[PDB]
Amino acid sequence: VCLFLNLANDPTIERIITPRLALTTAEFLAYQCEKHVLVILTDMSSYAEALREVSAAREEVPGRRGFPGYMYTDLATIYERAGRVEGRNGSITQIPILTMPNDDITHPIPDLTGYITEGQIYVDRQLHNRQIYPPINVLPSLSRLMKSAIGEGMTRKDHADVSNQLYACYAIGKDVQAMKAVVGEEALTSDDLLYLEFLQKFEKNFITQGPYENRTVYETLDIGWQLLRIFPKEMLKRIPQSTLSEFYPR
Amino acid sequence: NVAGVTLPVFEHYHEGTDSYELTGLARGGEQLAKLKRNYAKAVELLVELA
Repeated sequence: VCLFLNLANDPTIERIITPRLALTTAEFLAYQCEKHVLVILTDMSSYAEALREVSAAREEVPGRRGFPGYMYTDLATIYERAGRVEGRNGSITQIPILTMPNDDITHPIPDLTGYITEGQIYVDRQLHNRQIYPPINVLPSLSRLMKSAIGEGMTRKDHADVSNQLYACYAIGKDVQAMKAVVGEEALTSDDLLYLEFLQKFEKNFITQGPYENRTVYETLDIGWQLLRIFPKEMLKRIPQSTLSEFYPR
Repeated sequence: NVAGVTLPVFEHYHEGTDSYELTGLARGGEQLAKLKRNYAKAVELLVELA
C-alpha cells in the first residue's frame, strides 16, 4: 500500500500534481515489475475546483459552469492510464470516487466522467437512513463489461444468471411491498408473502455486510442461493432448469 | 372492508318467533312444514345475494 495524502489546508496548486505522481508510480510498478495494481482516487470534485482556480488565475475564458473548456481533455488524460498491454504480465484498474453537488446527476463533472469511464455505482440515502451498512443500491447499478468479465471456466457457471434472477426477485419484492402498502395484507397471495419475505431477508443479509466480513465470491453465491431457497423452483423462471435440477435441492 | 373503501352487507338473523300452527284445515302440518323449510332456505340464499 502506497499512500499519497493531501490535506485540505495544503496549497491548492499541489492538488493537481498528486494524481500524476500516483499514476506514474502505478505505471512503474505495473509495466516494469509485472504487478497487478488497483489505484484509487478520491474526491475528484476537489480536483475540479483546483483546475478551476488555476484556470481563473491563468485568466482564460470560462466555460459552462465556469469550468475550463479543456476540462474533458484533462480528465481524459488522467483517467485512461489503465488496462492491459500485450507482451506484459500486468494490469492496472482505476476506481475513481467523486461527489455530486446537490445530488445533481446532470452536473458537468459526472457527465464528462460518463463519456470516459464504464458503469455506475450508487449509494442510496434512504438506505443510509435505515441503518444498513454498506448501502449500495443495486437497482440503478450498471456494468458494460459484466457480460464477459464472468463466464465458464474462469469461475462457476452460476454467476450472471444468479444476478439476473436476484435482480428480478428484488424488483418484484419491492413492487409487492408497495402494493401491500396500497391495498393491505389481506389481498396478498402466497407468492406475495414469499416476495415480501425475500425482500426483507435480502435487505437484512445480502446488503448488510458489516465493516469486516470478507465474503468471497463463492460464499456470496452461496448466500444468494440461501435467499433464493425461499421460493419454489417454479417461480424461479430466470434460472434455467438445467441448473435448478443441480442447485435448488441443497 | 373488501378494500380501502367499505361496502354495505347484511346478515340473516333467526329471531325465533314461533310459526303459526296449521292443524285445523285437514291437519296440514307436514306439507306446510315442508313449504316453511323451502322458504327458510330461500330467505337465507336471497340474503346472501342481497
